Amino acid sequence: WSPTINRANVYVGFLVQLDLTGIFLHGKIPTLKISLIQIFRAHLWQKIHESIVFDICQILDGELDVLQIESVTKETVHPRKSYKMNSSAADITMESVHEWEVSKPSLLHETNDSFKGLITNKMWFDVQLRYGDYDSHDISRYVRAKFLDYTTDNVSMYPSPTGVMIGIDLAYNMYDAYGNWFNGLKPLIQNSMRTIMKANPALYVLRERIRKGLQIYQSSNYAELFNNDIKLFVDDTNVYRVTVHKTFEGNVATKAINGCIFTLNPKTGHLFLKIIHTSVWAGQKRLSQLAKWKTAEEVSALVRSLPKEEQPKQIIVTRKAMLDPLEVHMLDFPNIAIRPTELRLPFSAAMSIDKLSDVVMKATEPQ
Amino acid sequence: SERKAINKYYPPDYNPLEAEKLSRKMAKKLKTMNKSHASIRLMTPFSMRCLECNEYIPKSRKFNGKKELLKEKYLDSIKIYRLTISCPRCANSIAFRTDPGNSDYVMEVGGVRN
Amino acid sequence: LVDERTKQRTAKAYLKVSEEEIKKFDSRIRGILMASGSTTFTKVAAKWNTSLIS
Amino acid sequence: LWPSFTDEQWITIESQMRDLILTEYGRKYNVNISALTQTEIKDIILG
Amino acid sequence: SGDLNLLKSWNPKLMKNRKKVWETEQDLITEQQKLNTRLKEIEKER
Amino acid sequence: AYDRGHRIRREFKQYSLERNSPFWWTNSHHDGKLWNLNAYRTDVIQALGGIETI
RNA sequence: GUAUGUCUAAAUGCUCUUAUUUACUAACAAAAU
RNA sequence: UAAGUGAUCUAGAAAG
Ligand SMILES: [Mg+2]
Repeated sequence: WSPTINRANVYVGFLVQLDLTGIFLHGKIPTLKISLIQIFRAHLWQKIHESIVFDICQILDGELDVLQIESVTKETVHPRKSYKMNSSAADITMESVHEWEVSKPSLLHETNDSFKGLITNKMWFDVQLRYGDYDSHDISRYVRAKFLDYTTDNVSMYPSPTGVMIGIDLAYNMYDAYGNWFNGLKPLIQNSMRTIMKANPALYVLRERIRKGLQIYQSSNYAELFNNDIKLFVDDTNVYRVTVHKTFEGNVATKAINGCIFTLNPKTGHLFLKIIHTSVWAGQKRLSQLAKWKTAEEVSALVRSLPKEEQPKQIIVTRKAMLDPLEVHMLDFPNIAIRPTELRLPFSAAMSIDKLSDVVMKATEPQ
Repeated sequence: SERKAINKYYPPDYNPLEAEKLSRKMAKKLKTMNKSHASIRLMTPFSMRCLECNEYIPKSRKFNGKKELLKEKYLDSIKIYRLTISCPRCANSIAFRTDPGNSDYVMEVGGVRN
Repeated sequence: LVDERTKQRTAKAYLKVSEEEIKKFDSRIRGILMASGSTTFTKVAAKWNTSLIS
Repeated sequence: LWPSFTDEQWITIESQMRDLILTEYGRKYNVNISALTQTEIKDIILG
Repeated sequence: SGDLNLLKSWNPKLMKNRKKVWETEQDLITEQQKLNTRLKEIEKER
Repeated sequence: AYDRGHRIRREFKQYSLERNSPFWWTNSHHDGKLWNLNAYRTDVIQALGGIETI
């Protein structure tokens, strides 16, 4: 009952901002604070925000030339910017190739638009986290308010006057954005947001923590694999691969290489081999975790691609800790079960096969 | 200043991740935190005799012990601990282990249960 | 109140919880409240329910 | 991805592979002897 | 209050710890059973 | 059927025990549940908007 | 309510692990149908 | 032939 117990419509609560988070407490409420801290342990809020920003950047990179984008600069903000609720700053500044004809300040879910109002060469994305609560749980409205406030007054450390304020209510899992848009951007943005909500690592972690706090919950079998029902072995061992080597000076250069996602149908022998490229791992951290997420995403994509007749029943996973992400990604497909296994299956030796290895080597993109 | 303090003051430049990293760097050097036999307050469940001076420390008697991790766990993923005590009269290091197979303790070259 | 012979509702009988019972109830409530600085909210609630149900 | 053998040839190859697997295992874990073929199934599949 | 140890993690007589232990045993036990049966089968075959 | 003089015994329980039964007056085994409150439980949620609101 | 007391001369960067905690404190409070 | 007007307590911080 945190979102009623702590809430904005308080009589006299001295609104302290909780430590290293964006979670206002209207007065000292006892156990609540502790719980919040537990949830948002190890600078979780910041991680979430940064993660979101990173995702956005990635999305932008993916769709550069489609929306006429010169460069997508992630600004070097002050660490606490995630949890400075009073002020704000442009997280992802965005240079244009040609001159954008942006709309008036409007919401992310608006069917009717007009792209003949304002013009601009530069834009910005702001990601604003908030912990919701029963009174002000509406996210869209909040974001609008923020936009009205920040953009207008004196200077809100935005390089351009026009931009967008993405906002994710962490306590209600609602998201909405508001600001200025150019033709074809908005739907894409919406889609991206949806994707993030479905599966961002940080967000997932947060959710898990919340669940924990609440205490909420939802060899012999080898011959069963080869019945008439369709299945898919999925390996993630060779997704993030590295080669290490000393230079003449002495520096050990840990160079990431092109990896694979071995997805084998044991019935038909269809190896749906997604080749992960070295450009995915550029300027990243918490890398193994990221890789798992990527793998999950790929799997989801594959599933989507497959029609209802050709879709699997049991997606089998080789490793133990490839379950959760996959599950998260496969909430769209609840009919498809995700199966673990005691078998340390040898699909990590996909790179031992020659042709496959060669293919992996000779890839200049995600393929 | 008050035990239920919501927010501790941070300097105006406090990159939290960076700070953490710094701390880590200065944790190997650190005296405390980089050691074993971290303290604890515990009552004695066994009710036993101190082997040197025969001091009959009874059940539930409170002591400032040292809890240390035993590397050799029970089974696989359930830890067991050495819990050091001193006898009141003579300063002999009594201790015991918590082997959870029987839901009870084991004496460790300190005293004897009776 | 009914006459058994004719089956007529021949008399009325109005009820009121005697003051002693009320007092007892109050005491019970107090008891529930007192000696409950800890207790899991839920336990307290349960106790109250029990009292109230009685 | 693989060489196109005849059936007998394929069988032979499989046998060889099995032998290799066994031998390597022996080298590694210094096991005395494989008890049966059904015990080796576990080794093959699961690892 | 009385017995302090009851409010400690390390205390095995604490119920949570006991539960955890049981869970560990249960999983491990199950695994053993699974393997044990296999072993028996192998023996029979031999 | 052989437990006779049971109500009286229950009543007199007050003097034997520290915390007594608050349902001395009845006894489930000889009387059956004289009340049932699942309906109430069902309806409280409804009153509070339904589940979604909660 | 997170006790306390004595004791005191004047290698460098690197990264990788997490859906946790060798976690600690008990001064505080203690019941059923 | 005439119903249905109004009365609305509260409200957190420390130490123990
Ligand atoms: Mg006092």
